[PDB]
Amino acid sequence: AQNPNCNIMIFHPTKEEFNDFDKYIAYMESQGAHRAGLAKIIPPKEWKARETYDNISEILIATPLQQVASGRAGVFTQYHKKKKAMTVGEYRHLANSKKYQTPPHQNFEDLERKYWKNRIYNSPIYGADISGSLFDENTKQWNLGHLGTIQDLLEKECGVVIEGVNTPYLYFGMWKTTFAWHTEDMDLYSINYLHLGEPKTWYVVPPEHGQRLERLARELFPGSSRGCGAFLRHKVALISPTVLKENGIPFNRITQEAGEFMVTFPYGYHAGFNHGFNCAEAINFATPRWIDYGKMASQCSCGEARVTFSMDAFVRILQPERYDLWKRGQ
Ligand SMILES: Cc1ccc(/C=N/NC(=O)Cc2nn[nH]n2)cc1
Ligand SMILES: [Cl-]
Ligand code: NA
Ligand code: NI
Ligand SMILES: [Zn+2]
Repeated sequence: AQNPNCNIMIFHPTKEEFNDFDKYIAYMESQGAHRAGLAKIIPPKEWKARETYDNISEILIATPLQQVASGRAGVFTQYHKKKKAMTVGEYRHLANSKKYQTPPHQNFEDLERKYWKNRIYNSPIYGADISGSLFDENTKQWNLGHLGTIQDLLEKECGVVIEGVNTPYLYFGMWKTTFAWHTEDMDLYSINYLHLGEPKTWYVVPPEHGQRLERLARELFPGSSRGCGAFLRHKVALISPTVLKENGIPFNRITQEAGEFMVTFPYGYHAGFNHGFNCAEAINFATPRWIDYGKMASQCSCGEARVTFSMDAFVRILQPERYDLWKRGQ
C-alpha cells in the first residue's frame, strides 16, 4: 500500500499532466496521496490563474465575519459576528492596520507558535464564502469555475439526474482568521487555490483516523456533543497541534503559499489559519471514489449546520433513510 504513514504529499505536474484534472486526481491517489487527507499541487511554471490581481479592490464582502473565540488557547470554539459590508480594498487596509496586522516573527514556525498562544485574545475579521471566481475565463487548466459538477458525477455513476449547481467561493483572510475542524459537506473533496497574499497553514487528520478526532472532540466539547451527534459539522471547534499530540491523534501540517493548490480528500478532517491578508478560492468536487463516502457521511440534523440547497439531492439519493430527519434540520 502506498503512503502507509499517511504523509502529506506534494506534486509538481508538468503542463501536459495539468490538462486532465480528473486523471491527475486519480494519479495522486494511485500514489497514496489521499491517505493523508490533504495534498499540495504546485502548478507548472508556465501556468497562471489570471494575468494580474491589480483590479480586485472593488469586490464586495457583503457580510464580513468577526471570529470571536471562547475556551482555552488550545481548545476553543469560535462564533461569527456579522459586520457591515466592505470592499476588498477596505478589507485589505483593515487587515494591514496596527490592530489586525501580522506581528513581527522569525519564520512560519514562530508565527504558528504565536497563533496558538494568542489567537483566542483577538477577534479577526474574515471575508469568507463569497460566491465568485478570480480565474480568467481563458485559463483552461485547473480553473475552479470550470470543473465537472458533482451533480454530473452522481448522474454518471448512479444514473440519477438531479437538480442543483456547484460554484466556487472566494475567501479574503487576515492574520489569525481561522477555519475550524471539519470535513466537507457529504464528505466531498475540496480544492483550494491561494490566489494572492500571505500563507495559509493547514492541519489534517488521515481519513482512516477521522473517528479518533471525533472521539476527542466529543470529550473536549461535551455540551456541544450532547446537542448534536455531528457537531463538528457546525464548523466552530478548534484543537491545537499540542493538544492533538497530547491525546495521540494522528495528524499532519503544511503551509500553503500563493500560487499553490491544496486538495482535501473525502473524510479528511482539516483546520487552519491565515498568516496575513490573502485571497483563496475553493470549491467542492467529487470523483467515483467519493460515492461510498457520500453514502456513509454523518449528518447534522440539529439545525445548526444549515447548508446549500444543492445538498438536498445528495442526501435524498445517497442517504434516503436519513433524509426526512436531515430535512427537518434544514
Ligand atoms: C495583490 C496582492 C498581493 C499580495 C498582497 C500581500 N499583502 N501582504 C500583506 O498585506 C502583509 C500583511 N497582511 N497582514 N499584515 N501584513 C496584497 C495584494
Ligand atoms: Cl500574536
Ligand atoms: Na505524521
Ligand atoms: Ni474545508
Ligand atoms: Zn448539529
